[PDB]
Amino acid sequence: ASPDDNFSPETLQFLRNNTGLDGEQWNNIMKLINKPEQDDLNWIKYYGYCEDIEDERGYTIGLFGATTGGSRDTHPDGPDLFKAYDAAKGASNPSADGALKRLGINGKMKGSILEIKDSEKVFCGKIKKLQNDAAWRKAMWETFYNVYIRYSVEQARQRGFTSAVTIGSFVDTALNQGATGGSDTLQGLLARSGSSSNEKTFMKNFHAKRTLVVDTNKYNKPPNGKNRVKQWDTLVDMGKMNLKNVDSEIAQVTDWEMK
Repeated sequence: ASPDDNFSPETLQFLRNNTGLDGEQWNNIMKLINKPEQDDLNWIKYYGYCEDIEDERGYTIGLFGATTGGSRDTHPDGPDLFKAYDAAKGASNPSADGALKRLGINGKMKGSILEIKDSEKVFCGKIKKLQNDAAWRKAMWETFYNVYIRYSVEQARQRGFTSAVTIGSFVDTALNQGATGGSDTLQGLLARSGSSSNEKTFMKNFHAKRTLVVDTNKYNKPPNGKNRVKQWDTLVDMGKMNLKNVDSEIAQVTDWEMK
């Protein structure tokens, strides 16, 4: 195992200081999130994930579904990811354009979208190469943090909850259904989850409310949604809230067929 190698030295310091969780805990969280997202526990392979999913959002890249932008995604997070990479590489005036230049990618920021001129073969080929680039891993995590993790950690701390299971479950919810906005988002679900000060009770309630909307086709293909939340709820029932020394348990709860 040795979860630490799945990150980078600087990334672990960042995650520990801002989320209070360590390498093993984040590694376990990622296994649980990657199962319903890519049906693959080997999540580090997705640092270099790049693909045009023909959904009019440009290219989908990385671990958390960031896109480069398209007619149907005019507020993508991809530009932020690239700017973060430029920053991680030391740019004093970091920018998505600076990042593309460093990478030798023929593309530019057009408005709030990234306009890529290279073919998918060329573009994604370059992204694939970044899988073990420490700066790319750092940029990936910083962006994942700004888009979904920060808010999830804030919601947990507001309620006096700091467990790995709670944070991981909130993050899975935000990533899959959105952080804020409608009743189906992390924000919306929390508003309907009660006010129990007992972490286990609260999470059992939260998971029950999430199960009602998780299988709506737009979020997951049934019964994948029900199964993804079941993973977290099971850990709560087993009392494995700290997500440390749970390799066999994780192997057991992710043992389910997608679709």
